[PDB]
Amino acid sequence: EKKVLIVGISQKQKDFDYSMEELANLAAANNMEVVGEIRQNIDRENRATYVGKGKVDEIKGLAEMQDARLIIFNDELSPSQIRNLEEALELDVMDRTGLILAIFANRAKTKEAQLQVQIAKLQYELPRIFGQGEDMDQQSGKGGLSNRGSGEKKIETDRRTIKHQIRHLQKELDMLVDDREVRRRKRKKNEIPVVSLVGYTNAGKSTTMNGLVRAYSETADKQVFEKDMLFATLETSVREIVLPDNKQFLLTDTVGFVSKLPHQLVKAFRSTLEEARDADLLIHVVDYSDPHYKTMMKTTEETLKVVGVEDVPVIYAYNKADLLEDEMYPKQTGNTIIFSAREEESLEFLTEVIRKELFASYEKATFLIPFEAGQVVAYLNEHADILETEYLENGTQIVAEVSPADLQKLAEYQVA
Amino acid sequence: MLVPKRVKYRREFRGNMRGRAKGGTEVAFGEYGLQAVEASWITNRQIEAARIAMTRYMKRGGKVWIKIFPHKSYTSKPIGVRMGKGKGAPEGWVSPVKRGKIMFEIAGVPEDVAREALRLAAHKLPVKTKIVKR
Amino acid sequence: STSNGRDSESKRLGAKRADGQFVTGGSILYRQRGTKIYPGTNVGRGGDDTLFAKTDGVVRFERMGRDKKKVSVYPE
RNA sequence: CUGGUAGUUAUGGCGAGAAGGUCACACCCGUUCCCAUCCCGAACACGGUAGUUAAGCUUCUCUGCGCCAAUGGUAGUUGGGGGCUUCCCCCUGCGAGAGUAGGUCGCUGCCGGG
RNA sequence: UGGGGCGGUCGCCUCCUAAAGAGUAACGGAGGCGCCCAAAGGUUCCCUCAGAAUGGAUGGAAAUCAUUCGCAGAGUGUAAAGGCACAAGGGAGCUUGACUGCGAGACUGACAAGUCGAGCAGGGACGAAAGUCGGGCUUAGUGAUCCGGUGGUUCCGCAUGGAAGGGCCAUCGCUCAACGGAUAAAAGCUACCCCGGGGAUAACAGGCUUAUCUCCCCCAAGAGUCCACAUCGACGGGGAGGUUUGGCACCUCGAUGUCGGCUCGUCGCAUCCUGGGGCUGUAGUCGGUCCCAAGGGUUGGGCUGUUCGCCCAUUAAAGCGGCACG
RNA sequence: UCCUAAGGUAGCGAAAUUCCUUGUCGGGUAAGUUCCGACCCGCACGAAAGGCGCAACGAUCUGGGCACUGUCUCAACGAGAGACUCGGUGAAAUUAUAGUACCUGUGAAGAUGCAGGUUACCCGCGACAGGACGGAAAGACCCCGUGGAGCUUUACUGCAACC
RNA sequence: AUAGGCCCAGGCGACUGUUUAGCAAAAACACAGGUCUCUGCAAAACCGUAAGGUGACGUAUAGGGGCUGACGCCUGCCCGGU
RNA sequence: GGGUAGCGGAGAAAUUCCAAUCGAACUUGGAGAUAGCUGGUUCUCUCCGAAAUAGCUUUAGGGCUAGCCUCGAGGUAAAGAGUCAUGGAGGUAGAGCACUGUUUGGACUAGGGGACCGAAUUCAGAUAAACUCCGAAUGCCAUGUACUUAUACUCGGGAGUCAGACUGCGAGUGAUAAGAUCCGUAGUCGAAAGGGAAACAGCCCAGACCACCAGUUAAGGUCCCCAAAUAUAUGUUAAGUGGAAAAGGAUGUGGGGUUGCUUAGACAACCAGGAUGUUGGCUUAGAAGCAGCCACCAUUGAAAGAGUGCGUAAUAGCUCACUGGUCGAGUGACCCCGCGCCGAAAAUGUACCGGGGCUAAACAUAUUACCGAAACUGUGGAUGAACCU
Ligand SMILES: Nc1nc2c(ncn2[C@@H]2O[C@H](COP(=O)(O)OP(=O)(O)CP(=O)(O)O)[C@@H](O)[C@H]2O)c(=O)[nH]1
Ligand SMILES: [Mg+2]
Ligand SMILES: [Mg+2]
Ligand SMILES: [Mg+2]
Ligand SMILES: [Mg+2]
Ligand SMILES: [Mg+2]
Ligand SMILES: [Mg+2]
Ligand SMILES: [Mg+2]
Ligand SMILES: [Mg+2]
Ligand SMILES: [Mg+2]
Ligand SMILES: [Mg+2]
Ligand SMILES: [Mg+2]
Ligand SMILES: [Mg+2]
Ligand SMILES: [Mg+2]
Ligand SMILES: [Mg+2]
Ligand SMILES: [Mg+2]
Ligand SMILES: [Mg+2]
Ligand SMILES: [Mg+2]
Ligand SMILES: [Mg+2]
Ligand SMILES: [Mg+2]
Ligand SMILES: [Mg+2]
Ligand SMILES: [Mg+2]
Ligand SMILES: [Mg+2]
Ligand SMILES: [Mg+2]
Ligand SMILES: [Mg+2]
Ligand SMILES: [Mg+2]
Ligand SMILES: [Mg+2]
Ligand SMILES: [Mg+2]
Ligand SMILES: [Mg+2]
Ligand SMILES: [Mg+2]
Ligand SMILES: [Mg+2]
Ligand SMILES: [Mg+2]
Ligand SMILES: [Mg+2]
Ligand SMILES: [Mg+2]
Ligand SMILES: [Mg+2]
Ligand SMILES: [Mg+2]
Ligand SMILES: [Mg+2]
Ligand SMILES: [Mg+2]
Ligand SMILES: [Mg+2]
Ligand SMILES: [Mg+2]
Ligand SMILES: [Mg+2]
Ligand SMILES: [Mg+2]
Ligand SMILES: [Mg+2]
Ligand SMILES: [Mg+2]
Ligand SMILES: [Mg+2]
Ligand SMILES: [Mg+2]
Ligand SMILES: [Mg+2]
Ligand SMILES: [Mg+2]
Ligand SMILES: [Mg+2]
Ligand SMILES: [Mg+2]
Ligand SMILES: [Mg+2]
Ligand SMILES: [Mg+2]
Ligand SMILES: [Mg+2]
Ligand SMILES: [Mg+2]
Ligand SMILES: [Mg+2]
Ligand SMILES: [Mg+2]
Ligand SMILES: [Mg+2]
Ligand SMILES: [Mg+2]
Ligand SMILES: [Mg+2]
Ligand SMILES: [Mg+2]
Ligand SMILES: [Mg+2]
Ligand SMILES: [Mg+2]
Ligand SMILES: [Mg+2]
Ligand SMILES: [Mg+2]
Ligand SMILES: [Mg+2]
Ligand SMILES: [Mg+2]
Ligand SMILES: [Mg+2]
Ligand SMILES: [Mg+2]
Ligand SMILES: [Mg+2]
Ligand SMILES: [Mg+2]
Ligand SMILES: [Mg+2]
Ligand SMILES: [Mg+2]
Ligand SMILES: [Mg+2]
Ligand SMILES: [Mg+2]
Ligand SMILES: [Mg+2]
Ligand SMILES: [Mg+2]
Ligand SMILES: [Mg+2]
Ligand SMILES: [Mg+2]
Ligand SMILES: [Mg+2]
Ligand SMILES: [Mg+2]
Ligand SMILES: [Mg+2]
Ligand SMILES: [Mg+2]
Ligand SMILES: [Mg+2]
Ligand SMILES: [Mg+2]
Ligand SMILES: [Mg+2]
Ligand SMILES: [Mg+2]
Ligand SMILES: [Mg+2]
Ligand SMILES: [Mg+2]
Ligand SMILES: [Mg+2]
Ligand SMILES: [Mg+2]
Ligand SMILES: [Mg+2]
Repeated sequence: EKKVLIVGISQKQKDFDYSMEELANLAAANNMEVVGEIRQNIDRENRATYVGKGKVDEIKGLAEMQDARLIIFNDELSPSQIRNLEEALELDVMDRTGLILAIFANRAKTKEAQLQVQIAKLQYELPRIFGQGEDMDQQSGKGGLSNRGSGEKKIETDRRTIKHQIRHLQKELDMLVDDREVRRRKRKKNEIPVVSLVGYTNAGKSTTMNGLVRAYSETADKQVFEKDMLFATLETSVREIVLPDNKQFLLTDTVGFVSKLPHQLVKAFRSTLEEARDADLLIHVVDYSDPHYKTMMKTTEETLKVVGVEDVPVIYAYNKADLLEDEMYPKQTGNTIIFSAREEESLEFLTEVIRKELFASYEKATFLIPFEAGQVVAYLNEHADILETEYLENGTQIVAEVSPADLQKLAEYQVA
Repeated sequence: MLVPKRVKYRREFRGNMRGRAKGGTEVAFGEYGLQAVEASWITNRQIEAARIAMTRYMKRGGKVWIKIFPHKSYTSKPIGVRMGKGKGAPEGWVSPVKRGKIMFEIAGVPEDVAREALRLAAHKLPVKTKIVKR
Repeated sequence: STSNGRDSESKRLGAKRADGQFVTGGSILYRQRGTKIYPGTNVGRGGDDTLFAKTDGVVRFERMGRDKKKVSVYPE
């Protein structure tokens, strides 16, 4: 495990004590031993070193007396700040932006995600080509009037050759959207309602789905990855849930997300967060035990705003209510639920909640199905919830709560 | 992923792969083996991939022996560097495999699953192989 | 960008006279470090471990006990 | 038979067991003298022989360890010729390492006592 | 010097490359040196290590004892290699051979230089004697000439006697380290530049290679409302092309004009549209993917020198590349 | 609280100065990497190398409008001087000898001349520029030469002048 | 036949003028104004080996040199180093 | 009309002007400055014939000494070359774990732990340019009186060379790329013509003294261009493979070796049966062989599953496993080997046999004739050296 160091400044932030300990957890995930940490209270970042010429001395001092090799900075660095910090430390440096890119590149097990990481990582290098251009300009070849060589300057050329790779990945990533819409064709051709779980990382998202599947799914042997790791899930998964009274819907998962996320990964997120934009309901799971939960909501709602997830009704779910002392879960107030995704009751209570938003238009009805030719009695007993059935001599009178698309699909069999 | 903890010298010659295997050409521990028919270099990533693909199929049943280890190391130069100015920085570890070497082992499972697991492993390696029995 | 690149000139060690070849007194028979060959009859060891004949004769590389050799000179 | 002293790549060594002797050789007794201990008559040096084969020493038996060691086969390879050239094949000459059949509880020379 | 510059290096010792004599290159792979010792040298006599187990223990994983096992698992001033237990390793006594004049004969070697040496003479140290001793177990610890300083001298001394001054022997003064040392004495800019040469050597274009790049596949964990293969396919593996970023330096320096546009085009198919067909998560409309097909088509503007890109408005469609980036 | 001789004041600020950069917001346009107005987050503004403004002036640089138009969509026609035919006079750069095709390949790695094929009766006149790595100029760019010259300095050694 | 196209906004330079005969007419040079410094007359400064001259047939409201460049508002801190 | 002259003058300053010339005018002299640099260097024949390497160098495209060439003269205890016999030094290829590193599985465990990590021991199995208990083939140094064969050495006069190239083998750098770069070893080119690779310095054969309208062969070839076999015998290929390219895929084709049933009737077909407790029991609105779970006997029989597939909604229905008969010659299961198939895409024009064209005029094994060079021979000439008369 590599030994690294953690550096950051205040610069008018409001959770500098919290945004500094994420960078410890983000470093643990990338398999680095955080040896020490540096904090400086300043109002604005330095234009040349990000910390001011003073503290550059005691990062060099501290990394020499702690055997560090890499320095992580809590915020993204300008190309010039990177250039100046290198020479002043003669050590590898890395900002927070590249720390997620190191996390995502090691946990992308599909080219769906692998292409998106790689295009975003290439857009990061384009501004740094200048510093690469500056150092490579020492051996400029020099001279003057050549009359027999090349076109423009070297800085023009090496900028063109890196933009060329970007547009190629853009073409490949554009064709990715066409592929994913083919797999949604059956869902969209029908009108199966879809509800998408969202929320901060380690909120209890997978734990919820893996419970609603083991209880109300025909193929219960289709579980998901629930663990203690940060960023366990990095994909969307769909599962068909069928309630005991013969109602069906689709439950989707989502990759969790953290604050200070690079703006060139949200463009990749925009693709992977498509199931939520078309969701007809959202479940916002929040880590209720952490006192930093109120701040967790803000960073996730300001993130759904970027990708176009809006106007979908939301129900806020507060997980981990077992840990809180004297908590009488489950309980519902407003659009808010208190539960723990471990007991069946919370999961049995949650399912009865969603039924109100999705299936509220299924109204009472009656029908008369002749015995001689049936094959509709089966249909009622699947696409409805029978209450009572009166097997008569004329045939089979039935009473059931059928969908509005089944009233007029069976408008001839209905009786008074 | 198999990597030696220590090395006396960082840089090494590349060597040659002439002749049959010096030893280890007979299956000893298990009852099924994967024997190379031609000679090739095997990196540690290929060993990892083959082992994973072969253990997943048996569903954590039986035992598997890795009969080769990547003692050697190899170096490389970045794009845009002229020739000279010393040797390159090491990149990975390889196991020079000569023909006739048995380099995987299976025991504790019947004929079918063992043969299928060996077949699944053999597609991850860059060398032509065959399945032998004790 | 290279810390290596240096060596020492060779010292031309080895055997300077062959077995069975007539040899003149005082001539070097073997240049060597330490004692890979021991001095036998009518031969001595120099300050830096060379072996030189002491009388005119014929060179012969015999064998001492199992794991070591010697060279001797026999007059005519 | 035994004491002394040399040669020979342990086939001679290590280990195990038995027998023997005051003819020789040792153990043994002593510190006045010559001589000695980073202290000590343990050793070395000197003066003696009440007791002993317990050990040293000699002889006898073994294959447990070690050591020496073929024949056949094989790898490799000089020369000549071929291929589908990470390397491979054919003809002639040379020819291992490992493994094994097997061998070993030594063989010789000189001087003094019995 | 895989163009030059920046970086690194320049002398000597040890090992691998070095292909079982010796020798053998690269800006190939690893290390050391520019000293130290008055005993860490000579001689005579004596003996033998690391480590492990058991008990006392102040005192533990580890101090100092006692027994047993123990071929070197230690040590050898120092880097490595070769060697050394009949010591070249460890003690004690006496001493200064860490001497003077030499040296048959050899090794190495273009020269200058470097290395070994029996034995003779003078006078000694240790030892009863035989005998050993011209520094250190062996190989690094060092620089010529010229010019000056210090000591000795039966040498010369410009008419003669002296002297001044030289000669000979011994010895001192170098990071002359760019270490066979140009001089006692030495840094930069040139886009205002000039001459003699070179494709022996760089920038454009051609050539070889294909790491990289584009495209095509093999196995199949998985995703896809169940469901590996409608549509994607991770970890790994195999090729084709010569459009990218690179490597090499083969033609051209007695000149091969170098970016974008304009005019004119012409080829390839890995097909953007149109034509024919298979599968579909193909009810219909709208689509996806693959197969056969190169016959014709494949816009007008705002910003930027821009190729490219973003945007406005259309279109059946607004293809990707080669031709000295035509 | 440390160090220094002391720690950038006013004014201005994506600038003839900002790499990231087409910074962010507003205006202008159907669409504005250029332009104007703001923010300050000044890689690397800043006070006589002057800082910030400023009426008049400018064959100065930059952005937008009215009018006007062959600059363009997209090219017609007409006049004159050449060019074209006839009579007079009459050069030059260049030049190894030439009865001087195309394709694929080979070769000092880009062939009219070499190999295999495919085409081609002999001689001219008016036109166009793909090739003859076409003509002109012993490449300026690059490197080399123990070549040169001009310039600088706390490189070495000197000289004038002054004390 | 001959005889101003006009308007809005910004950078630079205050203005008229000068400049690379033969690629660059400009934001570059000059300028009026500001400031620092040297010079008491055989003045300082400059040419010349000297004689002899310019400065000047002048005399500190005069003469030589450095920087800035109309005009308006201003021109901050440091004398350790040279 | 005059003034300022080059170690200088003038400059509202641009290295600007000083007779079409100015980062320092023109002219004559020193002067035939110097040039380790480029170019040039004129008649013939005869004999011999290299090098592109080492050390040092203000040295790297220059020089010096040595190495390699040539001419002359010397002296023999003949010293040069090849093979044979004999003796040696040396640790590479290979192999091995006896030392040192790297390393896999198992047993036990010091030590800490109120079971778990884990030092050392052992068992079995690997690995090494800078590991070695071992250790070749070649090469090298000598001895000989063995047998052949012609050089060696010393002294002196004269040089040139110090940019090398590719191919085979052994290594390094590189990516186990390059017509790359740098060494060792052998060859060819350089300095080599002739024949074959279509064309072609370096690949294969082979070394031109001159003439001939003579002969035999080498590499390579014999249907036509184009000299010589539409040769002989036995087989394989159907792909124009031959005449380009992998992982991977496959009822292509030929030859062998194994193994079930069968004229007391094999496989493929057709005719007939293919049933009863019973809808096996749970589960469900149901579940009747075929949503799911557990079980899976018996009855008649020659056979017949508490059911292989399709189907309903549950049924209904179609069909299979199995048995009897009908016709009457073989029919499935595995392994090895040879040759083929797909994978297979580029830019002026067929364009991955030189062309035509080939089903052999391709491939494998064996045999025999011929063609084929400036090679060797035959005939006639010219000439150098050594040694004899
Ligand atoms: N104490 C407590 N822990 C819970 C509760 N629900 C889930 N967790 C824990 O939270 C941990 C985080 O796992 P989970 O939240 O499922 O992962 P995730 O939400 O998919 C993270 P991402 O959003 O990036 O995919 C789990 O280890 C789980 O045990 C709860 O109600 N109480
Ligand atoms: Mg320049
Ligand atoms: Mg240029
Ligand atoms: Mg999740
Ligand atoms: Mg050496
Ligand atoms: Mg000595
Ligand atoms: Mg010495
Ligand atoms: Mg007796
Ligand atoms: Mg006494
Ligand atoms: Mg022995
Ligand atoms: Mg044998
Ligand atoms: Mg043997
Ligand atoms: Mg050799
Ligand atoms: Mg050698
Ligand atoms: Mg070297
Ligand atoms: Mg060093
Ligand atoms: Mg001198
Ligand atoms: Mg005298
Ligand atoms: Mg006198
Ligand atoms: Mg040094
Ligand atoms: Mg010098
Ligand atoms: Mg030198
Ligand atoms: Mg030297
Ligand atoms: Mg300029
Ligand atoms: Mg020139
Ligand atoms: Mg060249
Ligand atoms: Mg090029
Ligand atoms: Mg060209
Ligand atoms: Mg070269
Ligand atoms: Mg020319
Ligand atoms: Mg096609
Ligand atoms: Mg279709
Ligand atoms: Mg077409
Ligand atoms: Mg406009
Ligand atoms: Mg072009
Ligand atoms: Mg190109
Ligand atoms: Mg090209
Ligand atoms: Mg801007
Ligand atoms: Mg501007
Ligand atoms: Mg804007
Ligand atoms: Mg602005
Ligand atoms: Mg300024
Ligand atoms: Mg100032
Ligand atoms: Mg100004
Ligand atoms: Mg201003
Ligand atoms: Mg103004
Ligand atoms: Mg003017
Ligand atoms: Mg006319
Ligand atoms: Mg005329
Ligand atoms: Mg070619
Ligand atoms: Mg051509
Ligand atoms: Mg032709
Ligand atoms: Mg004409
Ligand atoms: Mg030309
Ligand atoms: Mg020239
Ligand atoms: Mg000069
Ligand atoms: Mg002006
Ligand atoms: Mg001009
Ligand atoms: Mg006057
Ligand atoms: Mg000014
Ligand atoms: Mg001031
Ligand atoms: Mg001062
Ligand atoms: Mg002062
Ligand atoms: Mg005049
Ligand atoms: Mg002047
Ligand atoms: Mg200038
Ligand atoms: Mg001029
Ligand atoms: Mg002027
Ligand atoms: Mg002029
Ligand atoms: Mg002269
Ligand atoms: Mg000749
Ligand atoms: Mg030359
Ligand atoms: Mg010479
Ligand atoms: Mg080996
Ligand atoms: Mg000579
Ligand atoms: Mg040389
Ligand atoms: Mg050379
Ligand atoms: Mg060479
Ligand atoms: Mg090569
Ligand atoms: Mg080459
Ligand atoms: Mg030549
Ligand atoms: Mg030839
Ligand atoms: Mg030829
Ligand atoms: Mg050819
Ligand atoms: Mg014929
Ligand atoms: Mg073919
Ligand atoms: Mg195949
Ligand atoms: Mg074509
Ligand atoms: Mg014939
Ligand atoms: Mg002849
Ligand atoms: Mg004749």
